[PDB]
Amino acid sequence: VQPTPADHFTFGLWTVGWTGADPFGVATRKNLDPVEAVHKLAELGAYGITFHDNDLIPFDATEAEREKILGDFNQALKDTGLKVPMVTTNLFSHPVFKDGGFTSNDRSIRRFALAKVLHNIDLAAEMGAETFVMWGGREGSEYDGSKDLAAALDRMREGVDTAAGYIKDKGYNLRIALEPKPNEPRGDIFLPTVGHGLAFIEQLEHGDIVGLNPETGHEQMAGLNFTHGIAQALWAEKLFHIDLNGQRGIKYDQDLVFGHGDLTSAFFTVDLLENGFPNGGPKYTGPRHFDYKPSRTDGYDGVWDSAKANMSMYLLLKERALAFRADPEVQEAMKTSGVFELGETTLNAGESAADLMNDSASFAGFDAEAAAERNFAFIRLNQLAIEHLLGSR
Amino acid sequence: VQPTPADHFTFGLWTVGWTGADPFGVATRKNLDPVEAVHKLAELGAYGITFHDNDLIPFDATEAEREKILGDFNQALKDTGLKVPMVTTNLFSHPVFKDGGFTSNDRSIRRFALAKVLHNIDLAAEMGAETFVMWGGREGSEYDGSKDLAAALDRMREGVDTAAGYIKDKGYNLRIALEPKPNEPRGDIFLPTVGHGLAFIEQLEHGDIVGLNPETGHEQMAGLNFTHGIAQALWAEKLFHIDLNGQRGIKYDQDLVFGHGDLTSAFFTVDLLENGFPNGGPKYTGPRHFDYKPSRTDGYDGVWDSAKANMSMYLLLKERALAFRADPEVQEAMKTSGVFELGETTLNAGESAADLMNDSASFAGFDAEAAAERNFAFIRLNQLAIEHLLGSR
Amino acid sequence: VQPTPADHFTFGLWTVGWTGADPFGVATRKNLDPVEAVHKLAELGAYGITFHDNDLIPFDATEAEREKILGDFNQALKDTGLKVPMVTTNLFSHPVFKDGGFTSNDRSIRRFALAKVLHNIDLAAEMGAETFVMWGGREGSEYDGSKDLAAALDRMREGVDTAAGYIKDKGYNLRIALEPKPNEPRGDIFLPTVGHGLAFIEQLEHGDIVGLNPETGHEQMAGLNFTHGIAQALWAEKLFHIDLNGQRGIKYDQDLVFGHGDLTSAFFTVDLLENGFPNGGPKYTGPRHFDYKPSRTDGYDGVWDSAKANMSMYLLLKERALAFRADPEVQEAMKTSGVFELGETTLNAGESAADLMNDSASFAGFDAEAAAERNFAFIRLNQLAIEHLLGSR
Amino acid sequence: VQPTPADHFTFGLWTVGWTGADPFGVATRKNLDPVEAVHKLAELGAYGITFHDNDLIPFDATEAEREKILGDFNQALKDTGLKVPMVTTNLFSHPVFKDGGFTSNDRSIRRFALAKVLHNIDLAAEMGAETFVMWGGREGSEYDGSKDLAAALDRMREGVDTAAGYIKDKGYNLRIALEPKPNEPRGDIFLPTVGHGLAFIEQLEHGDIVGLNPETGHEQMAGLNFTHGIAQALWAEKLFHIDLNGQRGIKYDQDLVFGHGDLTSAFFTVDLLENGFPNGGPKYTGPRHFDYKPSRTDGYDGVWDSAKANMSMYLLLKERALAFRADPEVQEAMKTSGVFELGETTLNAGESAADLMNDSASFAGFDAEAAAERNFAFIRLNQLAIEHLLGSR
Ligand SMILES: [Al+3]
Ligand SMILES: [Al+3]
Ligand SMILES: [Al+3]
Ligand SMILES: [Al+3]
Repeated sequence: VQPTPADHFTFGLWTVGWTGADPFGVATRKNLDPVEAVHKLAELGAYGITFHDNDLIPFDATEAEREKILGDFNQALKDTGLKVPMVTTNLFSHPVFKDGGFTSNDRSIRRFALAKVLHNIDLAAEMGAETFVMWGGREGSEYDGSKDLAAALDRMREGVDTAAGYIKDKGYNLRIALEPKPNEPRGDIFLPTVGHGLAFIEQLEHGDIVGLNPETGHEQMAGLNFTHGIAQALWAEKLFHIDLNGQRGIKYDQDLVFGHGDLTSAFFTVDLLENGFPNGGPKYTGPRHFDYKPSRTDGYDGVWDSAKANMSMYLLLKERALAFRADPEVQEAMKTSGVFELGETTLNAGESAADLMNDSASFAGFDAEAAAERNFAFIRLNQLAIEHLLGSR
Repeated sequence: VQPTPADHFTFGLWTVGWTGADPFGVATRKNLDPVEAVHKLAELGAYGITFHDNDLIPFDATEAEREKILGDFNQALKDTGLKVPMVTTNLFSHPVFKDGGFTSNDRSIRRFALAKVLHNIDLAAEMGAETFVMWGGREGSEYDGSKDLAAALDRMREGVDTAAGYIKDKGYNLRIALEPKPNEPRGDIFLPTVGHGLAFIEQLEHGDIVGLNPETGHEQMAGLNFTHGIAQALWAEKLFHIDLNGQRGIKYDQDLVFGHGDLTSAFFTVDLLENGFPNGGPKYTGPRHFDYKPSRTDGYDGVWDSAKANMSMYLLLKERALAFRADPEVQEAMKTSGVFELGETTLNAGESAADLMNDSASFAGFDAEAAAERNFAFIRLNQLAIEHLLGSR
Repeated sequence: VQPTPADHFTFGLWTVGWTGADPFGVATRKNLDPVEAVHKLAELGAYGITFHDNDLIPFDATEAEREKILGDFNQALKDTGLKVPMVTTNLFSHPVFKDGGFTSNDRSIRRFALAKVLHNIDLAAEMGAETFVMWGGREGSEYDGSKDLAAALDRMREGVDTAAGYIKDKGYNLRIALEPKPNEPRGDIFLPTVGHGLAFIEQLEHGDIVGLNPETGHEQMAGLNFTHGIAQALWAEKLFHIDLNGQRGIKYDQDLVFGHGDLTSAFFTVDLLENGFPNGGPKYTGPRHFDYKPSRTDGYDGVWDSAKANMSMYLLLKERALAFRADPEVQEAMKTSGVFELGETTLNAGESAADLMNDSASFAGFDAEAAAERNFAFIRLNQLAIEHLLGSR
Repeated sequence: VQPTPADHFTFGLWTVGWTGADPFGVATRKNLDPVEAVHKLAELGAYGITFHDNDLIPFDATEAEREKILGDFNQALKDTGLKVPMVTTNLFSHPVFKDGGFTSNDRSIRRFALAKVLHNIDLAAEMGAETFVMWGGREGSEYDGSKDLAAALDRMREGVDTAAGYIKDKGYNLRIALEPKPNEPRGDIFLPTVGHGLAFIEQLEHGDIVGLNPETGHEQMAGLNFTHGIAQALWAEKLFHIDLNGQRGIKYDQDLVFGHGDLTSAFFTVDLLENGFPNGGPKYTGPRHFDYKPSRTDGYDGVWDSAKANMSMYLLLKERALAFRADPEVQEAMKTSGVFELGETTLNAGESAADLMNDSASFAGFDAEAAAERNFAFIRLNQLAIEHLLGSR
């Protein structure tokens, strides 16, 4: 398994560029130059690279420096052919965003954050990004009395709808993807899980161009099923982008390589992205974006090892996932457990609530005790998946 | 603090009626007769009682027995004046619901579950319930390959929309409230948090009459902020009912008395239900339903102690919450932290995205470093709330 | 992968006999005859069977019944060749044990629990068991003021020391294994994790014959690394028994098949059991016991499938973990990362504290920034391990 | 509530000196001069101050600088009267400690870490500290194959025993306190909880002078009951120090003010520290040390407010916990629940195992169903405690 650009593997500049400062220590690696990052990613088989405005252009850079940076960055894209499919804004590192960007209690920080986003959409358009991600990492609180909870959501809506109207107004070919996170850096973040994010989009004026950017480790921090969560987003037509990594449990965000966290969950994630639904339905066709960090204990050889590892993990899982579904023993196990039977409507074509109510066979003369003897054989069906995962079938 | 019917304290028949069988042992108390339950609740100052169809009428009861039970149950309501504000269906105890009601892989169980719900709506209407709760406790899986995740949500939609159309069709004055739960009894339940529940309602044909029934302990099982979660439901106009109890951490569901779990969170929950939002907005006007279980170590004196305790806890918190907001030191602390400033729109009346972009004062000439020096004083504001909670101010 | 009695797979009678009742619903399966379990387990490759006194002999059994039941069970054992390596006592099911056995607040109850345990030591002795397990499931509290925590540990000690002294006195070849568990059925359980279990053993008069019985799921219920916990028990030579199962996060105890929870963790537990420590150390040589529950969704084919799945899972992980450590590339990766270097003593032979502080090479002239450049290459070692787990190497 | 030096409130220099940098953003506050901290802490009622060698003396400090800094700090101490009860070492910040100090895989690094600790014992000795804390923050792994777990505990033991022997050898009046932590900065940390800390002490050659330094938040990070964990440390006479702060669940370490996390748990920790065990037992008599961080949202008034809030929180809980145990109703409730009864030995004076099994009253003729009727009334005791906490009694 060697990745190729058709695999659609994209990586953020901040992933491989992560130098190692954590909350208990300083950087263990030297800064990575962005041009070197592009050359190196391209050589590993990456299709694209993504970034945050301040990942490339310093917060204080002059207009001269911005243009110098962009010129060399664009030259490296040209030299390699790496695309830039998603752009995002840093609304969390500088001290001004300590209470948030869009939901900052201070009004002058809310306008500064939103103006920073609007300018960044212009850069997104210019780079040819299809997706603009919004991760509201400082939107939230440590204490419950800190915020007017209704005002926080009106202010979040205002920012997202202003940005959305702006795209529509300039006719940029871009969609906004919100990225939910339960906590860290705030004690509680607004729109904590896939569900809150999706619910919030339905209250928006320009909801039609706003979708989601779920991250594996983020839903796992609330102990949620990531395949269940992305299935709902997909079902709603709202899975616009995805961030893949590993998390081992509810604890700080680890950002491990995809597959180095909950492996069985990683397998079924890949089955849903690659294979879709057993009875048919929607499919995710976007880039497979790795949002992780190379462990601070490792040197630059480990940084490129880790980038490679993300792509290998995905291709090994993909392989096992295609052999699993293709397996006739598996298809028959699925049929026994009622996987395809769930696809049939409960009601008959034209049957009404009254009809079903008044159908003695479905209720009054129904044998509940006979119906309960059914062996769904979910254990055996799970054993078949693990055996394909273990490369034993 | 003595509760009165105007307090709107409702209790489920299964709460006080919980006999003590848990996963590791049998019942430690004798069955509680439902007529005795009504008489006793009414005497404690409860306004209403709620139940599950099989809490009152056995699954196997004949038509004769159903009518006998209802006649005595209605007589006790009459004798005491307790209302019945919410009715729900048991779609989880009998062995036929082992894979779920509405999302059961077996089609004949899906029709049986839905017919059971339709008949129960008819009883809800007859009792004068305003709300019909749907807790899909067996909808989900232990293993990821068990279900077609898109089919599971189409089947969930079908059941809820059939039930919704049925109410609309008979002109019952009822709303459906969905009750999200992350896990237990299933390893993963569909619509795990407030957010998934709200997102799901926007995909429904008859969404207009479907809202939520959040439970304190349920959101706390995913480590979520219950006040944040109910704030979003309220903001969306979807908080139709609420279940109050205590949970101490991510572990099995405890169902403790309200206030016996996360006390500081209980305080702010009460502040939101009683006081609403600091800048004004929506308010929750429904019943304050206690969904808990009296600890199995205690006898029937403890059962009535626990019921009383729920109402006392709420009234003590209420008191502290009204004194907290009324306090001029607190109102000034709030003003300093920007609680009211969050209420102001980011944009000026008529300002456009372009206008804000091109306003040098909000971006190009903005002093980010000056703006970052603001002491939001969130610590001090939190210390004032705890001091009111501790009854020291 | 075909298990043979040489593998030492032991099963509890309660595992495959679990009937399917949980907190939200009734049993989905009929009771399992003990004779049948013995015969079925012997035909799958099991080595032995374990039980709780009440799994076999009802609480209320008359003497005649006890003899009968035991006659039936010993016959089965004689007929099949199964061993009985561990025997345990139920101090959790009867309503009298609602506050614990040993740490019950009621003294008369404490005395009955210990009496119930002493009698069970005789039985364990008679069955030829090597290990006697103590799972204090009801020892704990829901509320912090319910117990005097110093007196609960004194009471616990009294119980365990009385049982240990009695073993020594009777000259039985039995060791006690304490089984830690953090919560469920109680809100908080005493001796919640392997460390708390080991700490307590050191305060016991007869701690020489007292050790641990860690269970996979229990440790994962507190979010701890099961492999690290059994390494500490092994290290102190206190790993007397082990309970293998699966758990998919911090939630209710799932009791899934071994390997059906966290797969990589399972993989590394099998490497520790089979391969021991990279530098040498104690090795675990007891039964590999599965304490799980066949999902309640599955009927009786599922029950024997799930029993089988345990042993298959173990044998597949073992194949992989043996291949993993035998690989030259893996051994090279381990050397590079300093796995072997960890085994060298920090100090030199007869080097003292004063000798080392004084040594300029070690401190005063130690080049900290050049030392910090070492690429530990832990990511690459982890990728190598996963690739062996997926059977791609 | 005004703290006085008699209260023994100690603060780390790093607590109020925390600058606000975290994993997603830069410092929000300027560095705090050590002299100022000392003077500010003395004016608020602090009793003492603690530090890490590098909080005070930079890593690269020349000798002249070290003398200067120490001259400045001892002057402050002399001027204010503050004590220095605990001194600790930073084995986590420099990039050389990326794999740990004591359990680093690199031997040269292990030797530097121990050398760095030995030198710091001299300094601790010179400052007049009673306790020397060891927080092994980088001891652990992200991945399961990174370490030989038996060799990591040998390496740890070597380090701690070398330090302990050296103390004994120099005749210093210092005790070592090990500080357990489950995760962060590493994915898994060695000796993760109070039980694991206590277990390890028992395998040490000089364990007589080695004890624990439990922190509130750390134990809550694994979801454990902090009050139960310090009761076990107390019970074994191993509670040498304590770190008080707040944590709002299983997530990143928050370091909130003491009482700003789980309030009821805090309440019961203060009852244990102040009131001791209901039946008598050891009492904790050391410093009440706050290891927290002023939220990064707050400016310097917030910093002194947060320092103040710690001591106010402690004094309010103490007032309440003293009132709680003095209440006649509460004492009556405790008797009823068997709190005092737990303290009576299970066996009778000179009663043996054989004596008890033989006793018909205790076993053979014990009426288990009548015993089971006892109403323990734990809910009512809990309601009583909360009412004292809320100041309504
Ligand atoms: Al991301
Ligand atoms: Al409920
Ligand atoms: Al077990
Ligand atoms: Al500390």
